[PDB]
Amino acid sequence: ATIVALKYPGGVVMAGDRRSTQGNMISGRDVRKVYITDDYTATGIAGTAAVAVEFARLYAVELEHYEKLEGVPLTFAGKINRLAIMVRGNLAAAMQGLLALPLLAGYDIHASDPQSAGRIVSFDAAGGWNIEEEGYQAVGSGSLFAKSSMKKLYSQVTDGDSGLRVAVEALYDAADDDSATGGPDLVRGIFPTAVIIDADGAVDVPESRIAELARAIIESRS
Amino acid sequence: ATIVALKYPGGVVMAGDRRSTQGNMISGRDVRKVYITDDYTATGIAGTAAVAVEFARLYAVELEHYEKLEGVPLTFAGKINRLAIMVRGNLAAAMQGLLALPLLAGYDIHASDPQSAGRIVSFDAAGGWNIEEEGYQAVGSGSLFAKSSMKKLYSQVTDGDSGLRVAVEALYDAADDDSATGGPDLVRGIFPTAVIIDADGAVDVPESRIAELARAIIESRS
Amino acid sequence: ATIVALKYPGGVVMAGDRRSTQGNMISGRDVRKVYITDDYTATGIAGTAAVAVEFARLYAVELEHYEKLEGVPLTFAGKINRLAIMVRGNLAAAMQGLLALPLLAGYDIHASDPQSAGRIVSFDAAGGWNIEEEGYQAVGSGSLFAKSSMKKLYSQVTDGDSGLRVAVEALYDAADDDSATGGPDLVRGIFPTAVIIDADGAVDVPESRIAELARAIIESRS
Amino acid sequence: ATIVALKYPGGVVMAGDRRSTQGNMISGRDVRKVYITDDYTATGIAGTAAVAVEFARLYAVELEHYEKLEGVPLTFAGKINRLAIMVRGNLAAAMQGLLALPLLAGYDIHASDPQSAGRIVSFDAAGGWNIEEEGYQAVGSGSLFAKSSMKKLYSQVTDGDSGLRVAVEALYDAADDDSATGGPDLVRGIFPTAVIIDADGAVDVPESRIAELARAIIESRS
Amino acid sequence: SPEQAMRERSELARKGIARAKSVVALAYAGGVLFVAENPSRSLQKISELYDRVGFAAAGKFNEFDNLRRGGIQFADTRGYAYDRRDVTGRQLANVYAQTLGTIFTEQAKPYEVELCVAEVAHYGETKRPELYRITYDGSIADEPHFVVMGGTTEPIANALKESYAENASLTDALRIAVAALRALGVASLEVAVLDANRPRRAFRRITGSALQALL
Amino acid sequence: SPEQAMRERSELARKGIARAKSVVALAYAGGVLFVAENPSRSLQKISELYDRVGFAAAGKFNEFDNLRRGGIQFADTRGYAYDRRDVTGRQLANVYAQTLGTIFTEQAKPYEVELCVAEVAHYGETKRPELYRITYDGSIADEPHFVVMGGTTEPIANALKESYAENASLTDALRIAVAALRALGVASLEVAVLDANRPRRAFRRITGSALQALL
Amino acid sequence: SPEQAMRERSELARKGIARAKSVVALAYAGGVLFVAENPSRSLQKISELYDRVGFAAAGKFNEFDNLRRGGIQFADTRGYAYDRRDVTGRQLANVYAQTLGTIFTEQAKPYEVELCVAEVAHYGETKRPELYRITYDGSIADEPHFVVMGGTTEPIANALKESYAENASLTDALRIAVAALRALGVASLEVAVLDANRPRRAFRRITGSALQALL
Amino acid sequence: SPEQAMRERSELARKGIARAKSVVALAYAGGVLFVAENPSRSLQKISELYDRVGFAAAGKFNEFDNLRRGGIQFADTRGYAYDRRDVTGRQLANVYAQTLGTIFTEQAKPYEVELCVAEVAHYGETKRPELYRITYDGSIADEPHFVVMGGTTEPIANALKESYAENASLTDALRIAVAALRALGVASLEVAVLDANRPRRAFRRITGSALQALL
Amino acid sequence: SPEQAMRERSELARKGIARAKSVVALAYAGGVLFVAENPSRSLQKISELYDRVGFAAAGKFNEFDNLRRGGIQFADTRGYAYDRRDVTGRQLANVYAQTLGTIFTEQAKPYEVELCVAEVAHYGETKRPELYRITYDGSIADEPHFVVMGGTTEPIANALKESYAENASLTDALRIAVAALRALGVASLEVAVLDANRPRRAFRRITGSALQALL
Repeated sequence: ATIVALKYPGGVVMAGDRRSTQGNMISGRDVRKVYITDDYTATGIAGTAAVAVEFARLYAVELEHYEKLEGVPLTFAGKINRLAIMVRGNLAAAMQGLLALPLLAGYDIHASDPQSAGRIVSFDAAGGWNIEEEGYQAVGSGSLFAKSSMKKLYSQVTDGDSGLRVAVEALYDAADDDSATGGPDLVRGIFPTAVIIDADGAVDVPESRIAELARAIIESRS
Repeated sequence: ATIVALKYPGGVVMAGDRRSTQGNMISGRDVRKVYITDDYTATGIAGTAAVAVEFARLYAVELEHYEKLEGVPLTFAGKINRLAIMVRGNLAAAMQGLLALPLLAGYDIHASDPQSAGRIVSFDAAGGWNIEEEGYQAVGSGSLFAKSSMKKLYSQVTDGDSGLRVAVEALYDAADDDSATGGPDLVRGIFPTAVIIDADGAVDVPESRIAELARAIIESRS
Repeated sequence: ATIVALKYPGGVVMAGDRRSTQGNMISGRDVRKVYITDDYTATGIAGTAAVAVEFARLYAVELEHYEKLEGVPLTFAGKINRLAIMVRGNLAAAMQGLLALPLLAGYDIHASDPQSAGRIVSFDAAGGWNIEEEGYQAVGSGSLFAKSSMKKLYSQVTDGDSGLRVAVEALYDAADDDSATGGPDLVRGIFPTAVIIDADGAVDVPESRIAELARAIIESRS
Repeated sequence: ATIVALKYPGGVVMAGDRRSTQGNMISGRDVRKVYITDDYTATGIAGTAAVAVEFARLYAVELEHYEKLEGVPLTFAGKINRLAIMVRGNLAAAMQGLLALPLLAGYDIHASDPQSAGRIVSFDAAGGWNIEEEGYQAVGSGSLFAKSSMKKLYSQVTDGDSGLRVAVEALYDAADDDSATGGPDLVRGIFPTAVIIDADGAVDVPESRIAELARAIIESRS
Repeated sequence: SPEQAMRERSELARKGIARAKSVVALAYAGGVLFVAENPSRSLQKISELYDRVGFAAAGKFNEFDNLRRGGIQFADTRGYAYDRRDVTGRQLANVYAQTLGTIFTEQAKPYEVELCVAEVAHYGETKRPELYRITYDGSIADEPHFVVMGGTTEPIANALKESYAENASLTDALRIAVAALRALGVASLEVAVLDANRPRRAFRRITGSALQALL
Repeated sequence: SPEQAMRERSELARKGIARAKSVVALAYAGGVLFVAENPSRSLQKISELYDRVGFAAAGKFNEFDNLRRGGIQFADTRGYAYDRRDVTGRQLANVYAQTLGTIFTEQAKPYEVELCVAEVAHYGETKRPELYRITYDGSIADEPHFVVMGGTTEPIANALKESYAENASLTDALRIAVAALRALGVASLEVAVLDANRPRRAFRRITGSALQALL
Repeated sequence: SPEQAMRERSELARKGIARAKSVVALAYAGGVLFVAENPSRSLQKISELYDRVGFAAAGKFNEFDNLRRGGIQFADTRGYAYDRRDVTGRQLANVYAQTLGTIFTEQAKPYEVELCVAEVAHYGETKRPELYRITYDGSIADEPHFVVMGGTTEPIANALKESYAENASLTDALRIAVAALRALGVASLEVAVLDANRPRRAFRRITGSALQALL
Repeated sequence: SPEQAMRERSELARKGIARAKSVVALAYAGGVLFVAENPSRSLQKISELYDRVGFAAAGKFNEFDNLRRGGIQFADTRGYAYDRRDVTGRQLANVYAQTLGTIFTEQAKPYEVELCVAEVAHYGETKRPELYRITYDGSIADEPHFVVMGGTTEPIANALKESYAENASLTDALRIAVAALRALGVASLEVAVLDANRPRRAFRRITGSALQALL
Repeated sequence: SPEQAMRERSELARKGIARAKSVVALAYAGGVLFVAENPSRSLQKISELYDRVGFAAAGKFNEFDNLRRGGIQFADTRGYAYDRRDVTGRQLANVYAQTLGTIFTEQAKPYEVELCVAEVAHYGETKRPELYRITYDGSIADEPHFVVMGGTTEPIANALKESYAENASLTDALRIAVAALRALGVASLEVAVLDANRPRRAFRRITGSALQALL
């Protein structure tokens, strides 16, 4: 399990792997771990799937409920506070073993500079949150390898396509260096899913672009 | 994590480092640990960040709530009592491992001598509080080194700039003698944050002055 | 931590040290441990400071509340019963480690003989109380040394000054024989605090008299 | 701690030692352990003082409350039942270590034979009670030695003075054979306290008679 | 208007007790004798509360049945708490008065009952029998010789005031009680006594051929 | 209309107390003397609340019996809490006033009782006796010499206002109290005193041949 | 008859508010200005609810004091829950309307108060001030320029309808408000403003020599 | 009809307070002086609430006794919570107003009391004394110089409005207060002062020979 | 008499709704169009309950605001429990009818509201819009084409019965609705639609220049 997210001028990208493992045996091959909560942010949870899907659904439901009740969407700080409270409320279950660490990436429509409106937030096991400002952040088992790869590869990010390519390459490096992370599948045609958030909203990247990027990266590495 | 505070004629200064470490790996490089609760006092908490930010926000909210309800600000003794109660109420979580030791520095506007109106209060893990009167106090992992440095360097404190320089030098010594404390960063341009409280209120020290002080100290030590 | 109290004809004296130690490291140098609850008695608590100050404040508040409600002060037996109940109610916290053993000294205005109206009461960890009648009692870590010194020195007590000198000498002996007890400080000018209770009420001994007594004792011991 | 009680024609006597020990160190030298609840019975509790005084006060208060409410004193069986319930209700605290074993001696005014109206009742740790009929009973740490001494010395009991002398001699033997029991003090003038209950009520034995009896016993043993 | 409500409740209670039959309780040389007009045998208006205490009532069966059950529970709990010898009829009469007063005050319909508590001396001890009467509103009183309740009690009260001599035998007391109640065979008559000659339990029921032989 | 309800409740309470008998309490040279008209011996209108406190009441037996039990429980709990010497009759009178006011306000029927609390000095200490009177609505007052309650108290109040001298002996005080109550042998009379000469408990009952010898 | 009870409650509330003094709130070029007739200084009819929200009321002091305390607690809890920027005066006005309606419906006496909630724009942002009025029955309304409450408000309403120009300065707004209230020195006048020029907290009190210099 | 019930409750409260005696409280050069008409010594109408706060009331003793106890508990709890210097008489007056309003609204009988809260300056600090008056319905008000309550207060109000000069001495203030109350020796007079010259506790009782020497 | 109370409650509710303004809801070729007379912009009489459900009401603002909040909570909880596609407007209309009936029965004042629930087809599925009307007493009904509520609805009901053609465009439907409401510019008009062409959420607000261009 590895989820990466980096900031590019005018938006933010988010991607994750598609592998679920029960110990050392592979259980899933195309598991989806990146979800869209509402128009201008997406979340990704690494850990137990049973807690991850529940957290995603509950976060989306709470955001929609508040928006319907008050008539206006929550501010970014309010969303961060709600997610932090949700994470903190599961500390006992995390101690038992039901651990889920989410990653939040969104676009701030109430920012003076649209080019620097992208935000990346990481959460701790105890509920603490920190706003990422180095331009990238990764979570999961292979987070360290992906973070090092992004540290070296962030100099080539200029637009959305460059950021997507860097994210795919970081995921490939994490899968190469970690046995719990699943790389691109050229036999079954399974590729990581990505979400791009910009001023127009959050959209889902088509599988064709990710397939071409993965094929190009594999050819280059050969 | 190291936070220092010393008393100078006519006010009080407060500063802290900008390092967060998850065990032995560095997680943050510009973490802010000094906060302003209201006009005439500032607080600094060393320990778990998830508890530190919550404590700062709750203390500020309680002070503002009391001021709005009664129409007058709380006395310094009342603020100390409230902070001590808040610290004491978290003893079980501290025993489990969620420990947070705050440091309180403020200015007493109801004192006969304005030059001696600065106050420094330290809190224990069990909720006990003691008013500091040696002129300085430090908390955190590298508190001992900073306290020794301030013991030797307190003879040169005459005004606000001298106190700020002494605090920065003590933080530098603590970072030198402790691997969990982050010193000044000349590559990324990260410097410790400081807050100065005087008769006119509590203000935030600009980063430029701290940068010049750190550069001068580094040049002198070379 | 050492608090001593002895009886002299026409009153009672009470004194304690000014040292707080966190394990083996010195944390405080002028900590006050003797407090005045109301007009005709004073109390002294040895142990955890966070519990000691709370106990002193709560005892004073309860006594004042009863006096205001009923219009008359409580009898000495009632005060002893209230203090014993307060001590007994903290037995679980004492078992965990939050132990506080108070010492009560007061003047009985409802006694036939004014010269024998002084009272000294000691309390156990389980809430049991015993009225001291040997003429002296000490509590704290160095209680045994002070008690032996008072056993030898009680023959010279004739009035208030003699009792104060004997108490100061006993505190000096306890500090000499115990590393957790702080003796007189001739560099920083820190001296133990004393309270004298007589028919006119409870008053605080000025620091000058204690300083002269300590200097005379030090000169004699040289 | 040792409390003895024996039956003589026309009444019953009760006596106890005056020593309190905190482990192996002596804490008290004239501790009183025999108390008078009401007119025609007295009680003595051996063990923790903090529980003993509380039990004595509570038993006296309950007896007085019942007498005031109903207008007539409780029967002896009712008093035994109340004391047994009180002892049984403290079994958990006794298991932790707060053990208190009381001894009850009284005079039955509703008996056909006034000469055989004396009663001695002993209580167990679980609340069980048994009416003593051998003519004597002892409780405390040195109960066995005192019981053996009374077994040999009961043949000389004819009246109140003989019973008092036998009780004092048994206490002296228990103090001789046990280091936790305090014998007569010829230096400080401390002697055991005794209570005599007869048809006229329960009275306190003056210290002079006990002093003469102890001096005579000491002279005889020399 | 509290006065009107109290008056109406008192009138209702008096009318309810007035239609009930008469039960007579008196003390003789061997304790307290209870005589009642009771046709059925399944229903008993005379019972035993403790070793030396007795119960008697007149009115609606369920109300004094509940009062009797509560009194038995109170007596047994008090005896188990302190001692069996610490229970007296005075406590039962007091708690009955309090309960009847509370019912009269804070209930929709006042209780149409009238209770009597009779206590005798303990075995081997000489003491005079004590009788207590409790009314519907909770009033308590002490009666030295006899207690008469239920219905038109004036003729029976007069007939027991006159021609009554203390220290009488069981047979003479029974004859006097029956004569006063008439102003009557084995059937429709309930007879119970509190025999102080008994060691522990003083309650006894006289029924069958023994009752016929008595009168 | 609260005024009408309050007036009717006050009238009901006054009529209830007016039919009750008169009980007289006065202070003499050795404490406080209580004299009451009580025919039965099982029922007592005079009791003891604490070591130096006394109780007296007139009206419905159950109501002041409950008040007496509550006062005893309060006194014993307060004595066990702080000390035996920290209990005074002022606290008992205040709590009785509050309880009677609460009953008068938030109960269907007001209590038809009138209580008096008498406290004496502790042994070895000189102080004048203090008497407090509490009415049905919870009113409290301080009376220096005597307290008269129950029924037509005007003639007894006049007879104790006149021909009364302080510092009198027990015999003279008893004679004056009996004379004022008449305006009366061993039977139907309840006599109790608060003897300050006693070390701890000052309550004493005078009955039997001693009462006859007294008057 | 619910209609009669509702009519009587409305009449009582209207009579209660009618005897109260008049408080005037209006919006000028720099926020919202509050002017009230308040002789004492310990009692304040104008307060601050949050960073950009204000409070104003007229009527019985305790009722709107309680409402103010509840509003402050609600605002602080909501700010601590989600964020400080997620609190608006609309939520406070809605909860106040619900609370006043609940009081009017399910309470013995309706509240004789009339509240106004005024919110201003956040620092660095341009937006027009919003004023809300809540009546005794819980009615809510939106007023564009000014809100007038308390007593005979018709002359002041006319005087503020006429000769009122938006975007006015603080001095001119204060003079117009005082002139309309008269139809008046430092004493007996309460003046507060919502200064949008302030970074975080927009509430300010104008008292002393500054108020005298203003007018 | 809420109007009729409110009118009847107000009339009942006014009639209850009107029969009570008059208590006068005024401020002099050294604090606040309390003078009351109180014959008994066990009952006190003047008390101390905190270090610098005072209490005064007139009416039924139990009601303001309960209010006093509640105020003391509130003051002590607030002082132990935040600080001893964070307690002011304004908070006590506000909570008293709320409690009296709640009693007037949701109780069968309104409280027939009238309270005054007087606060003085802390030692070493100069500030003018503040007096607050609370009525039966919960109304609150601020009085600059004197507060007069209880009974026919019009003549005393006139006599204190006229011939009253601030900054007066204790003796002159006592003489003026006694003269206004008459329009009176050591007995039947209660005198208490709030001495700001005292370091921590400003409450003092003047009784005995000192009171006689004063006047 | 339940009949009289029910009649008076119904009359009160009818009079309350009769003074309210008229809100018109109708279904066109692309969903359901809501048109309301609403001068203020802070207050909204038209809202969204779920993805394909809509809300509309007329009357007292707080009552239907509370009903709207409860409906939103119910819808969200039901969607989170089973699925988002398992929520229909029929369930919301039924729970609203039950809640309104319970309020009408067991509350002091009946709710003066009239709600309408409009549901549209899911994206990619063809189905006719369904409208439900709920009255103050909890009555439920199904209306095929249009729902008219609030005030004198007879002329608008006639004007929408006549000259109404289904499958009309948004512009024609808006013009017909405005014409029937008149029998009216951007201000004082609230317009909302349920656009079935939208993939997930069908609620849309038409305000500003778009509304002016529409009509």
